[PDB]
Amino acid sequence: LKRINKTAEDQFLINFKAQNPNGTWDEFRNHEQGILYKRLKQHICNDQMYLCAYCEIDLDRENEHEIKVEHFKSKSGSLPGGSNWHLEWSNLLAVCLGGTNTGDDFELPANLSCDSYKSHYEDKNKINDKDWTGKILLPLTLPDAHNFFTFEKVTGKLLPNESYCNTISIDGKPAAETLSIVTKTIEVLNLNCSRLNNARRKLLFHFNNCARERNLRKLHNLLLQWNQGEPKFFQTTRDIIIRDDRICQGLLNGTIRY
Amino acid sequence: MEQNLPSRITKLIKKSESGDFASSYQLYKVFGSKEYGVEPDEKMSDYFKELSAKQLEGGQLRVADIHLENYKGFESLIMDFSMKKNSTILVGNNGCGKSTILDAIQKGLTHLSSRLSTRSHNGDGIEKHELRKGQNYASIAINYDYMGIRFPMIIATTEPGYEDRAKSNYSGINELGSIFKTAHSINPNVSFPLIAMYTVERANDVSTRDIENSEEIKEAQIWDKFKAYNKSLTGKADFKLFFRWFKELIEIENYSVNSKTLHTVEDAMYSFLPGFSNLKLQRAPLDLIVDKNNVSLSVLQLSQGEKTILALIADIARRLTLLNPNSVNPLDGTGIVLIDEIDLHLHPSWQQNIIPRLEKTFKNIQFIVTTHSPQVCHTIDSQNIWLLKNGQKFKAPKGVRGAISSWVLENLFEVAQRPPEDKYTKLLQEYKNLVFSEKYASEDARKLGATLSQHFGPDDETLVELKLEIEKRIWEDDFEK
Amino acid sequence: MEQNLPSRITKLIKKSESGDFASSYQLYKVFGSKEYGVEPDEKMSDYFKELEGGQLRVADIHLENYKGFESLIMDFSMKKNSTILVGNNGCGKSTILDAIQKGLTHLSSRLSTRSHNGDGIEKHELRKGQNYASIAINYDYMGIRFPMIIATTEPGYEDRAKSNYSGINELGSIFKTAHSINPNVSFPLIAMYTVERANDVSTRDIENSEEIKEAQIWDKFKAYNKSLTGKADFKLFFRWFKELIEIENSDNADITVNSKTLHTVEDAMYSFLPGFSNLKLQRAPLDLIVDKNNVSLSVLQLSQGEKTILALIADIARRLTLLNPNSVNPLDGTGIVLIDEIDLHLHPSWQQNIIPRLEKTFKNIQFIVTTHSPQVCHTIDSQNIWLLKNGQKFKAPKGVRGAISSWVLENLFEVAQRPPEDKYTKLLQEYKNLVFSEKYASEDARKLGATLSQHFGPDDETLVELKLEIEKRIWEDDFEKDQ
Ligand SMILES: Nc1ncnc2c1ncn2[C@@H]1O[C@H](COP(=O)(O)OP(=O)(O)OP(=O)(O)O)[C@@H](O)[C@H]1O
Ligand SMILES: Nc1ncnc2c1ncn2[C@@H]1O[C@H](COP(=O)(O)OP(=O)(O)OP(=O)(O)O)[C@@H](O)[C@H]1O
Ligand SMILES: [Zn+2]
Repeated sequence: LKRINKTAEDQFLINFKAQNPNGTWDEFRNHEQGILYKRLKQHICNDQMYLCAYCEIDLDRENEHEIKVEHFKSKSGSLPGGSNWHLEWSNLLAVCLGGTNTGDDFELPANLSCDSYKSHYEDKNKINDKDWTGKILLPLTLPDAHNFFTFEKVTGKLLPNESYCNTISIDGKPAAETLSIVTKTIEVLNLNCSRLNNARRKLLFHFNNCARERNLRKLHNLLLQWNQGEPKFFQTTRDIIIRDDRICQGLLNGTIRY
Repeated sequence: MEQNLPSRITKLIKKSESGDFASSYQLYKVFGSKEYGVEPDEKMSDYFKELSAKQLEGGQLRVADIHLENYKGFESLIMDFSMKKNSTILVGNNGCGKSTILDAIQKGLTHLSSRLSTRSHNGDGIEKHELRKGQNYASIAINYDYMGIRFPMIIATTEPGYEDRAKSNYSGINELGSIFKTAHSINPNVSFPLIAMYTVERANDVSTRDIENSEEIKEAQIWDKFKAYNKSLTGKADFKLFFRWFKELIEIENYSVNSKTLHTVEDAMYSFLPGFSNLKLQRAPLDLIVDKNNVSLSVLQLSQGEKTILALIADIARRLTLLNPNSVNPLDGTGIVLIDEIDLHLHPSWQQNIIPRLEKTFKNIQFIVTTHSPQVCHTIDSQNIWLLKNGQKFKAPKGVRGAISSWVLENLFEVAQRPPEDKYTKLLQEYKNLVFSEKYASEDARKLGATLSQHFGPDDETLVELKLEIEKRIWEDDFEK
Repeated sequence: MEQNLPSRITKLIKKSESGDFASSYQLYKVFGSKEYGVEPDEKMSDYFKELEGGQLRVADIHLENYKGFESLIMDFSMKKNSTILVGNNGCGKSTILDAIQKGLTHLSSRLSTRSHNGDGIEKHELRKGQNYASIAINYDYMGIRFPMIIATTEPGYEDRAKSNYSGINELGSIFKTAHSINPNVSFPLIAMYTVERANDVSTRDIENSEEIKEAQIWDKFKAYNKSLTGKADFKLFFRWFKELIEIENSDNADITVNSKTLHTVEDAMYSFLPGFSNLKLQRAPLDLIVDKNNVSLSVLQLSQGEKTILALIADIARRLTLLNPNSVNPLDGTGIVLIDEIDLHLHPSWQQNIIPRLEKTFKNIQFIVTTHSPQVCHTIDSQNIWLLKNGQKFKAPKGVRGAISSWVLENLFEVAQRPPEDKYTKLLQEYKNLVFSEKYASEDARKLGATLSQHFGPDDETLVELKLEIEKRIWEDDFEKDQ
């Protein structure tokens, strides 16, 4: 889920909170119209480089209607006088549509992923306490170089790991049981669904077609395109593929050079 | 002011005075009685109903929603059809229930047909065999849409010996029948809503074997508008009366009706059937003649798919021409045509064009249909494909229109793209495991790779990808040593 | 030469020391003037002329001016028992099957009770134009060819075609002689099932009490009573079920064996239908009750697919049960069972298992099924799939036994993977041509990409390749031109 860094507020989410202590998200959307909502979406997406926090896919840069904003701690869990979990600018994330367009509540659970299957899980197993912080990975406070995810090249699934899961701790939990946190993070959002396991398996196709030529220069060009900056879609899986190839790893650290 | 409030009445009646049909119907819903703040005045309400009778020009009788409780395998399922896309397709597994909804809609229309025809009898209720085992009541609540006013209808049956709870309030079908009867009264040349139903038994009617002996030619069938609904809400269609119709029209051809209706009906199957032209009758042995690519064949040995697609569109066109009076475009009227099992005796090159051809030929017709072949499915948007499963409705995944057959299978029909237990696909899975498991070329991957290469050839897509993987990994063993 | 034929003395010794059926069968003709008319003595053809495990299998066929075909030759396989003829709806697929029907009716006739006939080429079944028509069929029982030809002349041109119904009379004689030695001898399962299999099961036809009222006696030739018309006689199956259950009730009332056939027939049906168990007869107003997952339903309310499968399998199981008395495995026998449109009223999942399950439960049975659905085609080898296109035979490409439905659909059916007039496939092609060109990142390209991504989503497999290649081109072009 990468590691997204937020910069600062722009004194326009401050004024709305100042004029209205309690939080109702639909009130913010149905404000003086699109202006504030447009600019909040823009400023949120630019911090994420126009990518989704949960499932790394390319959000359209010229069509808002394909861009949605998801509250990490669900907006159904706000408590009067307890918290303001609708407008704090540390719970806002930019997410895709998740396999649905109108939210009819009659779409297949297996297809739904990224963000909507979070709500589906909450309804299905009746998660009363919407305090996901601690059980599902937060794409705002993770380590910047995570060895969490192993790319199973057979089916394209993202699977837990033994190493690096008993070393680092998240949300103050004991570091000896982060494996359960990662497994539930996979389960709640279904990063391992059909429409993403059959989309991450084609980056492997690209990486292996850029190696048919048996030319190390083309592989060099591929590495400097996939590991330069301005993250593109599915950047995490890109990094896993580069890290699982010993020729590539050797190229980036001396031995085996052109 | 006539002592009545002139504000809301004038707000909602200006379009009615202009000619809008919905506003007059809305007025004659509360003006006559006392249900809204309007006084119980019966002058303007009756004038409005009489005027609204003569305001229907272009509309569409369409089923909007259906609500079933304990009807046939369904505990509760509330459909919501489309008022913009004129095609709804139901998809699912045989056993979940699709003919249940089709039969419910047919039962609903069995009373509307009687209400619109000259008769006034009732249709059919819920039979004893159409109640769930260990259950006491059932309901077939259905609503309809004319030019824009909702019209309800409930057909419910309860066992007297257990409980008496449900009712049967037909209601709006009587009002619709009143509108159409008054429309006929003012002018007999007025279009009527078609109603049709086509079960899996359409095939068992097409035969010109002793028409004189069998039926429907030894009579004096008067060709009118009200009685065109004969056997319309049943299974097998009407081909013998079809042949009677050709006989009469061609023989009278020898004014304008012969040149118009016969030509249009011919063009229907001329467009649907690619290569069947120059229809004509046979007089001595009393059969039909078709010219398939300039060779003449009767209707007793044509292809079964051609037979079915002939009878289907032929019946639809015949009833549309009978229900409609003198008009330039007589196949563009209105109706609710239910066609169970559209993918019946058809080739995968016609299943991808059956629906667009139906919509381009008959424009303003609703086509609630059930299918079981993906090629039919991915010709229509996902918003109009229901995936009835385990007694509850799930809508089709996003982006079905213009998709591929394998994806439609996997993500909508719950069927694996490759065969599930074919020995070669299991060998393919074992090969795919061995390639990615850091154990290639250990005398057990090469034999299996050769075995799969001998069957699919060296050109199968997936095998080429595994070959790319093994080639790249054998590259790795070079520079690391 | 002669006197044991020193040229073939060893061959004659081999036939003498038969110890089998093939080596003791042709000896009848060998001692009955095989080479040329000589030595017609019946003593030689008494111990070398006068059967456990066989396969009455159609081997080939030849059609001349019958229906749309003008000349066509098939050769059905012998080791593997399946044939899945596929073709365009209109060119022809029922002509072959109806030809085998006209051929097999005479066999079923001449082995049922007596040698007679009843099917010949009709006038409407004649090629428009061409006068002479012939339907040649040749069987194979334990590796012996039995020819058979039918003929008909339109303007009395009794010169170009004749009907030599020979050899099949010999086959009928062999079967009848086998019956004479022992009545308990197995017979084939000549049967056909047209596109109207299940248009006989009805709730009123479950009630009955007014349709079949007679004293039908079950014999071996009962299976040949209306077995080639194109219907599954579910009513007679229901009668047989009622008789079996009532005799079981009589037996266990006298109690206060002979029922294993009922268990076998029910087990044949329970395998194909999933979760359907506890089949029982209702003596209360006459019905049949089927239990589906602890829910007791009736035949009247089963869906179309279950009705069709139940009718077909019940008919086949009943016929083989009658035809194979006192058999530890009654449902093996042999047959040339023909089925038309085995992909009718079936779910895509059920279609993927319809052929292997039939071939497993009924192993020694031939099927010449015809299919329109690609899902059925990718379960059997390509050497057994025969494509009928433009009145000729073309063999299917290799690699069909397991394959993606798209490949079979676009190679054996000549149908595009995507709709060819849909306004979201033309846009796909118009965008893909732009992507694989020098006008990438053009404004129209961006508009089309956005339009396609809004519909198919941003993770469709086709879209991912296009966006990756756009990234490739933008990286390569900008980096090189700046340098
Ligand atoms: N009264 C009932 N009692 C028990 N089971 C029932 C009852 N009514 C319906 N069912 C179950 O629900 C199923 C409904 O079958 P149905 O014919 O509606 O399937 P369908 O796929 O929608 O129709 P079709 O095959 O023609 O497309 C039955 O097969 C049966 O299993
Ligand atoms: N006497 C004839 N003259 C001309 N064409 C004929 C004649 N008899 C049959 N045909 C041809 O036979 C074709 C249709 O016959 P057929 O029933 O075999 O096709 P089919 O749809 O594949 O059958 P099925 O789907 O039931 O297996 C027509 O194209 C028709 O031209
Ligand atoms: Zn997403």
